[PDB]
Amino acid sequence: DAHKSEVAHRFKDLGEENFKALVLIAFAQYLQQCPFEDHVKLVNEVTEFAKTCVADESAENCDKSLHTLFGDKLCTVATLRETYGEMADCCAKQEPERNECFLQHKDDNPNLPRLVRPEVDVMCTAFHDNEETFLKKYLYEIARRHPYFYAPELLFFAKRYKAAFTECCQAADKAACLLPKLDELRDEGKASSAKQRLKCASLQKFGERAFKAWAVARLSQRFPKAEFAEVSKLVTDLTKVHTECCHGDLLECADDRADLAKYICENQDSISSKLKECCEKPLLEKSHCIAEVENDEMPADLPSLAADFVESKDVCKNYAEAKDVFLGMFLYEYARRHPDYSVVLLLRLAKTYETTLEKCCAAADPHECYAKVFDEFKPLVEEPQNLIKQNCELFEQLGEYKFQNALLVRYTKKVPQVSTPTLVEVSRNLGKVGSKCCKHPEAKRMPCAEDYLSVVLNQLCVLHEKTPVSDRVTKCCTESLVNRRPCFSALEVDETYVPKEFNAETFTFHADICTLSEKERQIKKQTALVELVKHKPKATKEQLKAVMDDFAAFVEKCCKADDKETCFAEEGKKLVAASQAALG
Ligand SMILES: c1ccc(CN(Cc2ccccn2)Cc2cccc(-c3ccccn3)n2)nc1
Ligand SMILES: CCCCCCCCCCCCCCCC(=O)O
Ligand SMILES: CCCCCCCCCCCCCCCC(=O)O
Ligand SMILES: CCCCCCCCCCCCCCCC(=O)O
Ligand SMILES: CCCCCCCCCCCCCCCC(=O)O
Ligand SMILES: CCCCCCCCCCCCCCCC(=O)O
Ligand SMILES: CCCCCCCCCCCCCCCC(=O)O
Ligand SMILES: CCCCCCCCCCCCCCCC(=O)O
Ligand SMILES: [Cl-]
Ligand SMILES: [Cl-]
Ligand SMILES: [Cl-]
Ligand SMILES: [Cl-]
Ligand SMILES: [Cl-]
Ligand SMILES: [Cl-]
Ligand SMILES: [Cl-]
Ligand SMILES: [Cl-]
Ligand SMILES: [Cl-]
Ligand SMILES: [Cl-]
Ligand SMILES: [Cl-]
Ligand SMILES: [Cl-]
Ligand SMILES: [Cl-]
Ligand SMILES: [Cl-]
Ligand SMILES: [Cl-]
Ligand SMILES: [Cl-]
Ligand SMILES: [Fe+3]
Ligand SMILES: [Fe+3]
Ligand SMILES: [Fe+3]
Ligand SMILES: [Fe+3]
Ligand SMILES: [Fe+3]
Repeated sequence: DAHKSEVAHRFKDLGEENFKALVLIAFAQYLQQCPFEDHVKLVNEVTEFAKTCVADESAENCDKSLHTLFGDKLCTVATLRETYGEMADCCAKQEPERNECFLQHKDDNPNLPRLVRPEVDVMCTAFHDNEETFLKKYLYEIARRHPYFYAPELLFFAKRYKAAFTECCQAADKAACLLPKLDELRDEGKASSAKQRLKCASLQKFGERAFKAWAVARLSQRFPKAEFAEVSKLVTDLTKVHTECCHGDLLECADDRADLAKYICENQDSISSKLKECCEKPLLEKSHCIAEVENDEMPADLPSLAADFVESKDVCKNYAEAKDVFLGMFLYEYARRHPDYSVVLLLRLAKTYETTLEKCCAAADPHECYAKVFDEFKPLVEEPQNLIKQNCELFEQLGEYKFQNALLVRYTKKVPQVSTPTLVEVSRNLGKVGSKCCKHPEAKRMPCAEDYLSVVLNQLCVLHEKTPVSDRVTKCCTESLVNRRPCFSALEVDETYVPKEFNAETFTFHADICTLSEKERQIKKQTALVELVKHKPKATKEQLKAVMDDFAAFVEKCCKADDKETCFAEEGKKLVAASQAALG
């Protein structure tokens, strides 16, 4: 029906190197606790066998589906019963139940130590002696910690990491080049892991119609020179894709992804003209590239949306004829015109239209009833543009670090009850969001913000369901996609909070504060700022500036000083004592 040998088709399709790396990521995600060692033979054997099928597709065993091959290898591991336990009982089953059985014993978050990043001298020296082992061991370590991370995407990050190593490992200050590049693409790797978990939960926590409206909006921004009927074809295929990808089967998700890229690339002309570099790329990178394509230009003279949606007499019956399709046509016309909008803003608008149409298409004079609906959109539009305008001018006046401290005070007062490391991690993340996004002009600021906020805001919510501390954070995390952010933006100062018991040790500073990296230094300052607010919640902004002003003096005096360890302990007891009286 399909190819005679699946393994051969994919070996020639991918190439040996991509095949080897991808086979290893798959077994790494399924047998996370086995030594690096075991996987390298497993991949070698899988790769020896695949080559025999490239030579002869009618050779031994080459006609079994890759799924069969995959489980067959998993069950040859002899430690499977002792190390994986009930995961070995899946071998008692036959296909297709066996694969579906291995599928649900993938361990979302297993118990592995956090990888400690060795020094730049020792990384570069290791990358030289054995490039292969260095890069593949780290692929194994990351895949065993991220079992649901799409394998092709993990391979793309590994190739970027390799690029950093090949370039920065032959420089004068290797660390000056390597470290920012590993921080950038580790935060990127953490941000992409979060997008993947968010979308899958979004699928089911808000509904398919909410999801389907999301993708209608997004696809209309990306492809404005395309018909609503092409867009809604693509929305439907994409929902199939995401549904089997979130389910977890790598092969099933990758086939579905490739077929969609092949379709998109055949029907380029009716879709978008920004699409020729991705379609000349190999099968593996095709959908990767199409996923990240720039928005096509909007058709030049587009009419006002008020004809089809306000002034036409037929709106109320075209709507009631097929309510959702009409709302999706509203959504597509509004979106193709506004790639400067966040998707969720466009969903607020379509939902506001919708709420106005059920009210107004019951009236006698509906056109009279809804002639101010388009007026209604504009404060919805104004709200996020303005808190962006406001927060990017703050960032511009304070620089990243001082802006992050502004946010620390803001969110500690809003939600005092949160752990102080978490307050620091999130206010540090938001400041990086402002650094990334405020470098766009206004026309691209709102998509940027939603792109990064939605992962920060979801990582915050998965953390909260685990260790709950605030009902007002539970509220916002359980609301509709469209109300998630405006809920957070509406959190006010907890005026029911009781100040924290003052603890002396938490505001004393030893001699290490000088000998620390620029990062760690800031972290310990920010940790104390939080605990200062947690103890002085009704401190004013000016009082706080005095307390942090005198503190900053206190470090610069007892760090240029010939005796460090004793100016800190004495000029600090005075600071703690002066601060307690300045506040209160
Ligand atoms: C890792 C992380 C993020 C991305 C997203 N990519 C979109 C893109 C646009 C055109 C062609 C391929 N990828 C942007 C980008 C930046 C740097 C490298 C690559 C890349 C290189 C090879 C394969 C896949 N990606 N990609 N890719 C890999
Ligand atoms: C702590 C950083 C260690 C150095 C990086 C190792 C370079 C090769 C790694 C291959 C796969 C990398 C995928 C990382 C994604 C993530 O950070 O979640
Ligand atoms: C024992 C064999 C198991 C491994 C089988 C090889 C499968 C390689 C991974 C398939 C994805 C390749 C195409 C990517 C699809 C896409 O996202 O465009
Ligand atoms: C990783 C995105 C899905 C897989 C790629 C299949 C073909 C490209 C799809 C382009 C859609 C661009 C918008 C982002 C996807 C979304 O709406 O969630
Ligand atoms: C066939 C495409 C579907 C189009 C549906 C358009 C509906 C517009 C209303 C916006 C809904 C987004 C918010 C979801 C709220 C919810 O379902 O709880
Ligand atoms: C400008 C980004 C960094 C700012 C850090 C804290 C303030 C975040 C609020 C700004 C963006 C809000 C709009 C997001 C998308 C939407 O809800 O439509
Ligand atoms: C478990 C973690 C709890 C963290 C909750 C504290 C709130 C931190 C800030 C998140 C809201 C940011 C989005 C809107 C920005 C704004 O208007 O301030
Ligand atoms: C009740 C008061 C207790 C004593 C408080 C002592 C001072 C704590 C200061 C911690 C905030 C650090 C501010 C960093 C700003 C900067 O780097 O200039
Ligand atoms: Cl093919
Ligand atoms: Cl060399
Ligand atoms: Cl050499
Ligand atoms: Cl990092
Ligand atoms: Cl996650
Ligand atoms: Cl999403
Ligand atoms: Cl699989
Ligand atoms: Cl490229
Ligand atoms: Cl009229
Ligand atoms: Cl219609
Ligand atoms: Cl407009
Ligand atoms: Cl625009
Ligand atoms: Cl009118
Ligand atoms: Cl917490
Ligand atoms: Cl602006
Ligand atoms: Cl977070
Ligand atoms: Fe060499
Ligand atoms: Fe890429
Ligand atoms: Fe009129
Ligand atoms: Fe959001
Ligand atoms: Fe001490």
